[PDB]
Amino acid sequence: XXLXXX
Amino acid sequence: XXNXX
Amino acid sequence: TQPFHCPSTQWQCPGYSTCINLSALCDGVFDCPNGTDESPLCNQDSCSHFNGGCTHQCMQGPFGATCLCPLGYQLANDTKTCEDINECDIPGFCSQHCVNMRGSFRCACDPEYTLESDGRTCKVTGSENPLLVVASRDKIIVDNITAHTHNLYSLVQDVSFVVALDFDSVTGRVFWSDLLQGKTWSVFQNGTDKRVVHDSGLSVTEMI
Amino acid sequence: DLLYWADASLQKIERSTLTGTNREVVVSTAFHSFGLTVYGQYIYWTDLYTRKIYRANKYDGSDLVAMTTRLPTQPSGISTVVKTQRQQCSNPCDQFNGGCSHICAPGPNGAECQCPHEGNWYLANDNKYCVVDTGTRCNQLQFTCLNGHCINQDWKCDNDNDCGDGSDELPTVCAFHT
Amino acid sequence: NRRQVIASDLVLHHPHALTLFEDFVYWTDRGTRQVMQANKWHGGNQSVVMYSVHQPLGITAIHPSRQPPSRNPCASASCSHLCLLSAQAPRHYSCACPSGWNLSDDSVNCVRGDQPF
Ligand SMILES: *[C@@H]1O[C@H](CO)[C@@H](O[C@@H]2O[C@H](CO)[C@@H](O[C@@H]3O[C@H](CO)[C@@H](O)[C@H](O)[C@@H]3O)[C@H](O)[C@H]2NC(C)=O)[C@H](O)[C@H]1NC(C)=O
Ligand SMILES: *[C@@H]1O[C@H](CO)[C@@H](O[C@@H]2O[C@H](CO)[C@@H](O)[C@H](O)[C@H]2NC(C)=O)[C@H](O)[C@H]1NC(C)=O
Ligand SMILES: *[C@@H]1O[C@H](CO)[C@@H](O[C@@H]2O[C@H](CO)[C@@H](O)[C@H](O)[C@H]2NC(C)=O)[C@H](O)[C@H]1NC(C)=O
Ligand SMILES: *[C@@H]1O[C@H](CO)[C@@H](O)[C@H](O)[C@H]1NC(C)=O
Ligand SMILES: *[C@H]1O[C@H](CO)[C@H](O)[C@H](O)[C@H]1NC(C)=O
Ligand SMILES: [Ca+2]
Ligand SMILES: [Ca+2]
Ligand SMILES: [Ca+2]
Ligand SMILES: [Ca+2]
Repeated sequence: XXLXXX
Repeated sequence: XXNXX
Repeated sequence: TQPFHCPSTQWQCPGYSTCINLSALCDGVFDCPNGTDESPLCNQDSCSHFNGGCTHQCMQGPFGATCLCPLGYQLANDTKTCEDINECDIPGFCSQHCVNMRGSFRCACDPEYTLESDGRTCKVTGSENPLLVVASRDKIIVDNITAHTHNLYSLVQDVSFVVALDFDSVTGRVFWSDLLQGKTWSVFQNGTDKRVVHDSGLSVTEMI
Repeated sequence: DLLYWADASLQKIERSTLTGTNREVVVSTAFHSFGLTVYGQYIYWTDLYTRKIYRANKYDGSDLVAMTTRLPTQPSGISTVVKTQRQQCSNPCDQFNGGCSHICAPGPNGAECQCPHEGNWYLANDNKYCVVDTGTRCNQLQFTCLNGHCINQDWKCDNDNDCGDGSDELPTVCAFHT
Repeated sequence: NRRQVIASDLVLHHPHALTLFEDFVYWTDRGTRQVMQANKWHGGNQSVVMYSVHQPLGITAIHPSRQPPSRNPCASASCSHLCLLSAQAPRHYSCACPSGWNLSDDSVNCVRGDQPF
């Protein structure tokens, strides 16, 4: 999972 | 899932 | 019957069947090939020269004196001294407030908590119900923690993307932010009377 | 003298004594663990899920690091190559094939023997000879030569042939005979 | 006094948020999409509290013990608009005012800023 919450 | 190699 | 060892006044070197008497113990050089004929502490003191040098309690076994420390103390690097352990240095040994004492410890906690029968654990003084709330994408899931059992239900009905959560104890309202709607909402813990807090100016509320 | 096993479904590695008494979890959450090996202070296992080789301290699993990057094609199986000879001991099977016909393995007490893969075999003569199970047996007073010819145990290893193939006078039984 | 609760462990994949309780710590993973529980002092006695279809981002434990009471120095403040608590010893509160407002020399009253932007 990527960091950016979007 | 499977347990084979 | 007919034992397979040497009873009476004999002691055996481990790793062998060699039996030696009460005077042959630590008689000199490490005669037993395994080295167990002698020990590093063997007859260091007689346990008679002023308590044998041990600060608390000496006792002599097959290989000389051994120093005993009362429950709570620890043998120092020098084997003849017993010292107090700092039980408060171990993290979590005392839950909230720990006071180091001579061979002992003291514990206390904040007025919101009460110490248990064991003098370490503190438990919440009020009963209530420890309530855990988690923000899933399209649902705010709330867990009713009790008796090692979790009950799951949805707090509110019309959320789209909730990323942050908090609650106010004074009013008993849960505050959350919606990423897709760009708003911050506040609702009671029973899901009623939802209000908007911020309806504009929010872009990505990481935490609240 | 400890036994280590890795479970790929419960996703943890455990250890216990050789008798299986003291079960402990050396490292929980070890992912999809394939074969595992122990060397030195650490245990090394291959993971089918993240395609990496991990290691951890053999007593508490503290120093857990990944030995390799994400391998391209899902590694499986692992072992250690050691140059020093390991725990050498004298097997009983070298001396006259352990007193058995063809195949023996060193058991807890003396040589232990077994029959080949192919054939309706069955064990005889204190389970030290392999013969074909023709649905026939002999009583407690006949020694059984190979292929089933069985004669009274007094002629057994009397330094004279008594069977059709000399099975009785083979050195396997006469190496230690009374 | 920096300590490690859970470290060098594979229980964590991409953890996002955490909250505390009495001797327990709860946190959410965006990688495994599950909410976890562990001992807050050494990370033992772990268990999965919840599985979620979507990524769980936020988490809070609701209880009065999490929200200890205290005296409110801001309650006696005469500040217009915002009265913010502060760590300065004499007063422990400081008046502030929103975006586009001016802090007057009274340090308690603010006036709207009519300057251009
Ligand atoms: C969900 O929980 C909230 C918790 O606050 C409930 O709000 C509370 O509701 C009660 C009963 O309606 C309120 O008590 C009433 O107060 C008025 C004066 O404001 C009084 O005239 C009535 O006799 C009664 O005592 C209480 O004030 C209110 N709490 C707050 C902080 O506003 C709400 O009712 C719950 N909803 C459901 C559906 O159970
Ligand atoms: C969590 O569960 C407990 C126990 O089921 C709930 O406590 C009950 O609440 C009702 C009112 O809704 C009371 O009439 C009962 O007397 C309570 N029973 C107990 C055992 O206390 C509690 O309401 C739940 N908490 C939340 C916020 O859902
Ligand atoms: C999980 O909880 C158990 C207790 O239910 C812990 O086990 C005890 O832990 C204390 C403190 O370290 C030890 O003094 C006891 O000897 C333990 N007893 C047992 C039965 O093991 C355990 O430590 C916790 N999990 C981990 C890995 O810490
Ligand atoms: C004890 O003394 C030895 C030698 O000075 C030292 O190396 C060791 O770290 C000490 N251990 C403790 C825990 O006191
Ligand atoms: C030899 O004969 C003696 C007779 O008492 C025992 O049966 C012994 O077991 C025999 N051993 C072998 C190897 O033939
Ligand atoms: Ca000696
Ligand atoms: Ca102490
Ligand atoms: Ca013969
Ligand atoms: Ca990560």
